[PDB]
Amino acid sequence: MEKSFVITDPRLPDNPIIFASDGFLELTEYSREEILGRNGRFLQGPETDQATVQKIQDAIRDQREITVQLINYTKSGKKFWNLLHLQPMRDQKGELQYFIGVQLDGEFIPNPLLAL
Ligand SMILES: Cc1cc2nc3c(=O)[nH]c(=O)nc-3n(C[C@H](O)[C@H](O)[C@H](O)CO)c2cc1C
Ligand SMILES: [Cl-]
Ligand SMILES: [Co+2]
Repeated sequence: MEKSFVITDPRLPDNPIIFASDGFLELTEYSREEILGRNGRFLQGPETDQATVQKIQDAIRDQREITVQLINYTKSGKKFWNLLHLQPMRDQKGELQYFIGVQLDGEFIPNPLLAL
């Protein structure tokens, strides 16, 4: 699939998605029009590890890059492992301008090891 990413605007409330790639639409099965403005946690669901969610929240607060692997759900309810790479983007004035999150679909780290 084409590269899956979203870009959010941290200068607006709770990191709304302002751009979603064609690859993100294809991975997640959502249309662009129905994604724009939402927070990326819409992909989460029952099996998502809340301890991983909290690591993400802390990295965003700290404006630090992080990679986590977590369960996400397509629009039709199919589970997938998402290796999510979140990166703050600063402008030439040193000010936070975006976050970008790149999603790779796969159980890269086996769940029994992820859990240790
Ligand atoms: C740019 C960006 C992309 C994100 N992409 C995802 C994602 O693909 N899946 C997910 O479960 N959370 C994602 N999140 C995390 C989610 O939006 C939220 O920050 C955490 O769930 C903590 O509330 C993303 C966050 C940002 C800022
Ligand atoms: Cl957050
Ligand atoms: Co591909």
